Amino acid sequence: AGSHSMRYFYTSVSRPGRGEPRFIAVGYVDDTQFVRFDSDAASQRMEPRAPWIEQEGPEYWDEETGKVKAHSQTDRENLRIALRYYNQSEAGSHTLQMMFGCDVGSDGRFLRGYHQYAYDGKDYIALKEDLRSWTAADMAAQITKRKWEAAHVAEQQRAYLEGTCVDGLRRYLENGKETLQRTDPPKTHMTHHPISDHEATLRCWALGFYPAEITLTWQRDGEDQTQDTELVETRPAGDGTFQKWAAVVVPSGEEQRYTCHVQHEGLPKPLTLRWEP
Amino acid sequence: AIQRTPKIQVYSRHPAENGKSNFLNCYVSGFHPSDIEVDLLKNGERIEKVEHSDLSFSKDWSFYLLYYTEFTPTEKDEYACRVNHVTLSQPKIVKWDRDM
Amino acid sequence: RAGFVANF
Ligand SMILES: [Zn+2]
Repeated sequence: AGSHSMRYFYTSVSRPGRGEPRFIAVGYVDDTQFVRFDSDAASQRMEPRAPWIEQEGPEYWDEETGKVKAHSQTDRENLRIALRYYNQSEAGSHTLQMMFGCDVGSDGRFLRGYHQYAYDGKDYIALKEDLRSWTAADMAAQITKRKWEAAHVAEQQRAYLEGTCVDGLRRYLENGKETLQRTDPPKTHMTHHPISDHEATLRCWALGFYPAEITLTWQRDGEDQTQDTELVETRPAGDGTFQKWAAVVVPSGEEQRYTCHVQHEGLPKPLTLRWEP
Repeated sequence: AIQRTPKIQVYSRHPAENGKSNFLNCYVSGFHPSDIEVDLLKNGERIEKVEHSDLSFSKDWSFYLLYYTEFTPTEKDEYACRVNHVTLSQPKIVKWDRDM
Repeated sequence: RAGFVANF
């Protein structure tokens, strides 16, 4: 595809009175998950979730296991620090989420990097786009920001994101080339569903596509139907492809005023669909 | 702490045709916090061998999960997904509609 | 290949 991403997603959830926090880590290349770690699982190892990652030698699995376990410990500590910063009790359950990653172009060049945290579902701290300073969302987060400024955490993360992250992504793309580079276009069709004598639903379907990025829109007389479109979230089929549909309620007899529009990287050209009885 | 209610979609991997094996999906997304209960029902009863994807989250930090199982649809059998989350007064049941 | 994180 024209650009690619490598992303890791970390979730810690405290369990007061039931031991250490639940810690789940998942790694993705674009929309394809390739590793996982789960503190509840018996192996206590980073585990493969895509076939091409099993091409990695044993050094890899040992090293990635060491890092994700160290990460779990740090975010465990992080949950505690946050309780103190926010003056919250030890009785409540809380969530700490962390994401990082890099985007690179099809030319192999770095586009952007991310390194950011959320606490109980709200932005806590994030590396800004220029990778040189931090967006801290509230008073607590300024303490962390001052701490990370003094230790030059931004420079360490910039070096990681522009270096190892990109190197890793390129290597994964090579090893998983046969699947990771595909841009399968959506198979599209439209269905018609009468609601009454006055109205019917037109539903535009996109099926079998990868990557998940897609634009599915309705127009009426060449005009955006943004505030009258029912648009579901892009959803996994389970077999490595994605699905989406968009629908509009149209007055009987007015079907031909409507067109469905489909943009997807796999398409030679954007699609315009009409109801063809 | 922010709280967001799950979006719930129930759907087959492939277009259903009665008698042909397929996969029944329940995709729950946009929710927070992450603890959630999800059952696939066949005629009101919990299906047993149901698997799900590893917990992950979107740009806005809300979580998403895919629950799935093999199945062979018929003309008669009703399927549904039942979801409980702290944002819900009572469990939410969404019936499988083969046209959705 | 993952990076690292720091304490709050
Ligand atoms: Zn116009």
